[PDB]
Amino acid sequence: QNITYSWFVQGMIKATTDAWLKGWDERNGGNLTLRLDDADIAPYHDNFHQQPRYIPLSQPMPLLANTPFIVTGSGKFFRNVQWDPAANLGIVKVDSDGAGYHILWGLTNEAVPTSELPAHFLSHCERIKATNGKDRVIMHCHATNLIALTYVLENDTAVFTRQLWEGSTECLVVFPDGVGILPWMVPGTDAIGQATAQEMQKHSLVLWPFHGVFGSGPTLDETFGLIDTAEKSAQVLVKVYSMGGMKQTISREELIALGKRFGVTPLASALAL
Amino acid sequence: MQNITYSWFVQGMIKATTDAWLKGWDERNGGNLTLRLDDADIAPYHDNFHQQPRYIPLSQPMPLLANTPFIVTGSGKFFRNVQWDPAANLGIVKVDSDGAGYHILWGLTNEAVPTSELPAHFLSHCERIKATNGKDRVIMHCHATNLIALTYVLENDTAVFTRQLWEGSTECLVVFPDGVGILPWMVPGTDAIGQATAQEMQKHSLVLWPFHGVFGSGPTLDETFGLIDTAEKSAQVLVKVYSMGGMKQTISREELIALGKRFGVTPLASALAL
Amino acid sequence: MQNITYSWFVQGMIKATTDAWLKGWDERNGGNLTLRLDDADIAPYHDNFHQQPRYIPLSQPMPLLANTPFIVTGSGKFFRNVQWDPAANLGIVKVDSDGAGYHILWGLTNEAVPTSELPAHFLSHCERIKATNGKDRVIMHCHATNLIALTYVLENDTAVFTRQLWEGSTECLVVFPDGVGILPWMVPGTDAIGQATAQEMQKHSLVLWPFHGVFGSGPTLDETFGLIDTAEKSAQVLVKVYSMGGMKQTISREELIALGKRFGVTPLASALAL
Amino acid sequence: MQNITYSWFVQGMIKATTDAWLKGWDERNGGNLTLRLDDADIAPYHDNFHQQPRYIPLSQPMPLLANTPFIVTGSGKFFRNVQWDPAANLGIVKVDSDGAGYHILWGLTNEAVPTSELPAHFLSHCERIKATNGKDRVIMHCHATNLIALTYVLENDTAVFTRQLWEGSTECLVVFPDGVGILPWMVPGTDAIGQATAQEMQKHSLVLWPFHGVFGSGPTLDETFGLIDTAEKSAQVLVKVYSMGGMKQTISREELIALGKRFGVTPLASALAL
Amino acid sequence: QNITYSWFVQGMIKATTDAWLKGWDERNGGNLTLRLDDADIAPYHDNFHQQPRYIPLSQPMPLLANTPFIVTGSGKFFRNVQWDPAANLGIVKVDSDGAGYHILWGLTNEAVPTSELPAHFLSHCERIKATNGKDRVIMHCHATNLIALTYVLENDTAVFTRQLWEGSTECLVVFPDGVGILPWMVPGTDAIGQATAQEMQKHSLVLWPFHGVFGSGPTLDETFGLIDTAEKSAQVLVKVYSMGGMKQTISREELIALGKRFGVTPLASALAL
Amino acid sequence: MQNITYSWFVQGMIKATTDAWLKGWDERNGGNLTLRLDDADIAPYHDNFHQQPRYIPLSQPMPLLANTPFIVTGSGKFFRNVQWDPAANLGIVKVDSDGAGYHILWGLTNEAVPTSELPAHFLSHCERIKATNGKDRVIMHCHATNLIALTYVLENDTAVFTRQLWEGSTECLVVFPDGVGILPWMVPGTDAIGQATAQEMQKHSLVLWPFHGVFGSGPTLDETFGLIDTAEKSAQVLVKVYSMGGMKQTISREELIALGKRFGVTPLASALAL
Amino acid sequence: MQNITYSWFVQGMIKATTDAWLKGWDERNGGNLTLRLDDADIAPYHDNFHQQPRYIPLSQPMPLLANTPFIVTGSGKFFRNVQWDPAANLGIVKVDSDGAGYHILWGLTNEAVPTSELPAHFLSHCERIKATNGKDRVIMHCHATNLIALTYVLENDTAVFTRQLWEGSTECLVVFPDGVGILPWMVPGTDAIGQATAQEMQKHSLVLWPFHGVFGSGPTLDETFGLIDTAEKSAQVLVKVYSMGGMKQTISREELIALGKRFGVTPLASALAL
Ligand SMILES: [Zn+2]
Ligand SMILES: [Zn+2]
Ligand SMILES: [Zn+2]
Ligand SMILES: [Zn+2]
Ligand SMILES: [Zn+2]
Ligand SMILES: [Zn+2]
Ligand SMILES: [Zn+2]
Repeated sequence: QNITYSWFVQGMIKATTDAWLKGWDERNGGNLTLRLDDADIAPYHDNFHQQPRYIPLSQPMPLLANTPFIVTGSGKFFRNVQWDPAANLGIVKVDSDGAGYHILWGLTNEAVPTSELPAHFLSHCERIKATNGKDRVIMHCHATNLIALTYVLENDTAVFTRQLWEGSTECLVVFPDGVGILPWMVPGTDAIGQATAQEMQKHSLVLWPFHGVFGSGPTLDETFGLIDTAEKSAQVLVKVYSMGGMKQTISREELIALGKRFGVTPLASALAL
Repeated sequence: MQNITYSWFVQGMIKATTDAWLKGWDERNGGNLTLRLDDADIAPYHDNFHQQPRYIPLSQPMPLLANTPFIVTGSGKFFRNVQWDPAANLGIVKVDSDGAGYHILWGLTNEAVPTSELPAHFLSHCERIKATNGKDRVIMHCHATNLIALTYVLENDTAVFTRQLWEGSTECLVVFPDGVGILPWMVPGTDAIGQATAQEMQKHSLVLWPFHGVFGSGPTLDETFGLIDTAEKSAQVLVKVYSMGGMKQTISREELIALGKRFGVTPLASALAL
Repeated sequence: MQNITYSWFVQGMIKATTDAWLKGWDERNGGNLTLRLDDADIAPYHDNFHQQPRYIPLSQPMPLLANTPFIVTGSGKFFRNVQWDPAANLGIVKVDSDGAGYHILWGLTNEAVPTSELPAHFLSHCERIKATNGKDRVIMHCHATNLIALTYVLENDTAVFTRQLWEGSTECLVVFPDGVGILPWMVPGTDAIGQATAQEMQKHSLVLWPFHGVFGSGPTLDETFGLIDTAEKSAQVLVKVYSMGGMKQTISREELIALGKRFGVTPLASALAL
Repeated sequence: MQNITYSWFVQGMIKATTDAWLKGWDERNGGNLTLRLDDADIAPYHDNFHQQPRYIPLSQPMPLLANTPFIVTGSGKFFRNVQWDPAANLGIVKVDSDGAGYHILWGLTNEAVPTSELPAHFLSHCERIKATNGKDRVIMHCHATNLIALTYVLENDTAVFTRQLWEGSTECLVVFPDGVGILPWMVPGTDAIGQATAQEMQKHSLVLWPFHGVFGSGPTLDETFGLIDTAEKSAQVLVKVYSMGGMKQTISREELIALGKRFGVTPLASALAL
Repeated sequence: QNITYSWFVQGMIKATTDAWLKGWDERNGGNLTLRLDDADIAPYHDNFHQQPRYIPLSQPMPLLANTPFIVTGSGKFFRNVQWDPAANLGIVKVDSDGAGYHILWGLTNEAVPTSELPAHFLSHCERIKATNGKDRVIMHCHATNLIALTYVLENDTAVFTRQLWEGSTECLVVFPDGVGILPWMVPGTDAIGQATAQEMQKHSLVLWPFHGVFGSGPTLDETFGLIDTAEKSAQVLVKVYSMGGMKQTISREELIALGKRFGVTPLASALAL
Repeated sequence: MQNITYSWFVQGMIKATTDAWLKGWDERNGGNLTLRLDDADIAPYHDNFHQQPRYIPLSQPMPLLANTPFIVTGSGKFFRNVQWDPAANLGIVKVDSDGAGYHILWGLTNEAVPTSELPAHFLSHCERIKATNGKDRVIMHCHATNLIALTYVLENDTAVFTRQLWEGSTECLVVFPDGVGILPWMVPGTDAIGQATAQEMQKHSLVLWPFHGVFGSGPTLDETFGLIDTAEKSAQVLVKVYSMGGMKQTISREELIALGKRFGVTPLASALAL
Repeated sequence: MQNITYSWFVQGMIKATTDAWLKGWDERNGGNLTLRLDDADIAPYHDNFHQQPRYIPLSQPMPLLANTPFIVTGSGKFFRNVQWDPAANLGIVKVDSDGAGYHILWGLTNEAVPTSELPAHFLSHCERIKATNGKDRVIMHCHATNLIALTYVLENDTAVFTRQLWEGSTECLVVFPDGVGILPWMVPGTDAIGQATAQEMQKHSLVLWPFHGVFGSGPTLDETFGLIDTAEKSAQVLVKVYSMGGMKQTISREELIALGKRFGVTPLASALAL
């Protein structure tokens, strides 16, 4: 027994580690939280801290009551997770009345969860309701090209979504619900956590202008691939725009044709363009 | 008997897909790869085959591939995961006696099935077999980043595109004198794109799917990979060049022709005409 | 006793220099890194030390650093080889009682010496110790690709450059609110450049050397690395943005202020006027 | 005695070709590398050579090479595979007593041969031996992505190209003061290009092949590699800069001259006129 | 990438760790070696040491040429493997002519492979030939009861084997080839490595009087279970003998009946009893 | 919908098997466990069922269990591995409309099948159902160490054995007044032992297999586990006692009878007679 | 700075005491453990120390241990709780300049004190430092179950007991060739027992206290723990063997000699006569 080999800890190491390599998380940039089941961490009750530190939650979140999550630490470097999981990751369990959580394991050296926790938890609640409990991952990282594009594209859900679909055939099917865009906002605040969550209701992908992206999915790999796909399209777009813009592209009709062949319903406002 | 995951072809598949992921050509479940094998290759591993092989109707009869085994990437599988769990992302399939379908002999575990571009692959294999008299054995599809970008700026035309790519790196003309075919954008994973791609495979070993990716054929894994990598390298150069305002000079026609002669290769005419 | 190569500082030096290399910031013998340690750190490895530590006189006295040990990268050594042979590219040195020089206690084998820049480093370590009440312990120089590029494109003025870098990534303002100092181009390795850099270190933890690279200071290897990585990340974003025709929108002057407040950090005033 | 695979030179060849691969400079069979050894190096492994070393008549004799052994990359070999199988992609060859040919003492298995360029290499080694009093021992060719791109945008003229590259990174002037030679595009593999490259090697340690790649000479593997990496790093910076609208500022003429003086190196003068 | 999460390193941590808990490996007692394929360690060539230490092999073993193994270290405590794999485990590769091996990874702090390496490698060769390459694991541990029994039972392959089969119905089928017994022998010597190997030819389980047991199997879990089964029978026997011996037991006829039902051919000398 | 591995019964199975491994009652693939479920239990998880459920002929018709689902341990599976990979060591099976066989709805992945003691389990379930009017739902087999040892020293006789076990711990009489049945040694995994065990299940909820293990039935996982654990605890006491030379005193008949009356339970007569 | 609870010594103390508990060697407040550290070890945690370290006079002066720091288990503390709250059951103490006492620098909270046996410990640390030229740094006392049992059965004579323990596990002779000392039963906690134990420590690294427990010395926590664990393992084997009627065969007197030779270790002479 050594929780560090559990599926979820290994999963967190792989996600963060890959994100590092993709160059989406310099310094302490980015954060990741995964909703677990008591059953996942039950085998390790003796691997936890016997003196659980408690931390009041920024605001009541009863829907996540008695729920455990494994999270990245605040000020922690994705690049270091793999070398010292316990020091950069932590397993937390929200009390019986969503008022706060206890740090069951990790987040050693008086470390604490990521500063975007409010944003994460709020998005989780909304994604739970929207996906009937399916989605279990919330991921934030500074996808280089997605970031760049927010300085050139009109920050509008529909047009941005439309550009991203055109940037890679695959995109319309991976995220038919398009991607939401918020106006720039001071980070780590509850004000921004709610805005993000508000958007998670309609999209599984949210962009933070001049900052990064937020993604939700059922598993680590599905979420990672979600972002990687959007970011891949963005990387293509950046090149294309650098070469002077599109000569031709995927047509509206074609996108609709694509949506049909895969039994998926594309965001309407994006198809209008 | 050595487990089949230590076979040369399984390791080959892990290597190609993994290198492709590293190159950044296969995000999410993007890209797929299929390799035609012989009975002798998988014959030693009968003992690793599933005991109730799954059978899957084939899109259309392909008698030319009857009783032919292939190792293939799975549907919705991530190239990035092939190394960790081969059996879960790769599968060895065998086309029945009348090219009507195939059995999944090994892998593609947990209800997984072959790639959704299978029709396109098998179709292209048949042509590449007829076109290379059995020499070709690999069909590879991946989202080569620059090649993709270029399809939004260059005239989607075989000749033009082929020409630019030759200019983008001296060896391109020798690695792919047959030039590269370009199809109009097409809803993917269908037979429609399968047929079209195959039609093009008759004339070229390299085919581009606008706003999507590239398709490559070759005798071996490394050759096929190198084929794409060369086209994609040229594309990477071109992208930079176009971003800097375009070519000030380049390889001339006389030179491309001089290049073709020295390596005893016959360059696609329409491409040289430009 | 656990060999010194497993110490947290030798491992830290390998990780920093290696990551820097993987990032493309240290071609050939480009870049160097020095970390100030404490006796309690190397004391445990008296067994791995050189029986007869080579001593090298410091051109100019560094008494304020008397008795202080540092682990440093060597001269002409390739960051890419640090991991290959730590002792051969790294060395632990200890400044004597009156800062007249230092003894090479460990590593720096086969007659190797610290970076020819130990002076600029030591000079900066001083100003940084003063500026942070002993907090900063690392001085890092590397050829951050994009930061370098931007120096050919942006006004080499601490304020303007600083504001661009803050706009290029929300986090920047909070990680380096005192902005980044920019020196005019200068012949590398000269006392002139060591003095200029140190002058800037009194004010900024990040200094740029036009058409050359960046200089960073921090309390720990990861902090200093992350400092540079953040500035370089913002630079990478900016380079793309400028390549696409410039910013359509960005972080407002106001908003940066709102940001500085939210993280109770005070932003370099000039970068917020212009 | 220890297997030759763990030799300093075999390991060096793996690391150079592998790093080159990882840099994206050697797609397919692009690039090649040769290193001149001393008998003393290979001596310890006399028992690792083939009992009946295959001899191979050299195109034209080269008495200055007579008896000198080299470890070289193979023909049609993929740099990316050196890692997995050195013996199959590398070979140690020894030139006879009158430099009329050589014997493949080790490696180059499965009937593989040296790069179909040993002659361009060997010819250049000769000039470099005379130009450096026997110091340079390596000739490296690779498809440096950005250097290649720049040849489609800059005037393919030694002086101007050399000047752009010096401006692209402060240490360039110091690392290659003799500048870089630029040949007009030419059919690779011919002897004309072998000749032309060699004539350029007398003046420069760095030569560019428009729309193809670069050629480098140096004393050690890491040096030669760092030579190219530095030129290529400068090119990478330049490509970004040009993509953002050209230089606002840069290193001045006086400054380069100042830089040269300080490092006791004499900058190629034509590159300072213009 | 971090070899410590590979299947085999995790496997070595689990085997040693379980052995610890079973109480079969105090101090540095016990050792474990697993034969790998280049393909298993190929993904990690950059996780290895760039300055491979070499160690002449006690004697020529060409059959294991170019073969990599992950092994426990000499003087290492099974109980510590899980907490510091690299320091207690090492991946070694035997040269092209079975003369020695290079320490590719782990065995940090100038540590080296287990002192029973000769015994292991020799047994491996014999198990390779006897199982047509199947078996890949050689495990040595101080199984408490198996050890005790060697002070009370006649140290004879047949009688010992027969007692162990009677001690648990399951035994005859798990190890029909019975278990070999060597006379006591000075340990860590080549003299004892050959004797063990000589026995591995006929049995997959070998006992070292007043010392421990040696087991071979195709996988970590199959080998571990092999020993655990023998040791379980031994634990039953010890209790039974402590209560005065067997009143009744499994008959010869019954053992033969058992051998038939499972399509296995029981060691003849053991069935004679 | 919550994955089926988080269902109460799957977690229950992980808990029982894991606790059993810890208790040292299930080495190698020793032991097996089966739990009868209702349609409502697995009804919510239809979406986790395999899409081509495997069907397996049943040893003999068991109409009494028609359309009845069970979660079971796999054949040759190690209790110790259930926690790590439930689906690979556990399986949910459903007996078809005429008790002729079952479908593996979920789990028992990778060609795995139910335990080899299945016949015995189902047979015992049918009797325990008839004997407890549907109350019992669990059948558990494990190699309880002491119980096993005792079968080599005590007269293999229901009454005697039952008596000793009651004396071995006061609560035994109340936990299992029906006493424990003992079968003669029998080749395992057959129907022969399946039938015999079932015959005994009619009279007892606890059955011993000389030189092998124990079989237990109960309404729930915990109760069934506690049943065995109590018998095995008594056995553990007895073993110690016998090792110390036997009982000096013990619970008298009058006392056992007094015990039975207080807890309104009727003790197996033959056992009290002794 | 990384909190001191993560230091290698605090973690070591948790692991030792905890394993000891899991083994059943430390019921209630049974057992204690002390480890001699060096300044370089705790120096880094001056931040976690008590601002006003409690000082406690040592009954008798321990000048030879002046200025020496030790991490120790507390008085009345339960080994089972060490992990639960290190600071509450462990403490780091430092002996003053003239060994007149020590200051409790860290831990030992809520008015807790070192084990009432710090004296016996300190006394033994001295003799062991003398005996091993500063090598031994750990003194461990625990109630090893089987070792305790054997003291009621074997002759309490260093030689006889030592020989039994060597016979009980091949490794024993090499791990403790100087044998184990046996004292007559003695009231615990008395200076008499501290002096007797120390007397024995001069000769053996392992000492037994009839009807009580064992005392061990070693260079590291793992070495000392493994020392005891080995002796206790041999004891466990012996207990079983004696319970089955005694040895039928064993390691011959001769063979033990052959063993001592093979590991170039010299076995306690008396244990080999008898
Ligand atoms: Zn962020
Ligand atoms: Zn595709
Ligand atoms: Zn520099
Ligand atoms: Zn070339
Ligand atoms: Zn042993
Ligand atoms: Zn059984
Ligand atoms: Zn005590």
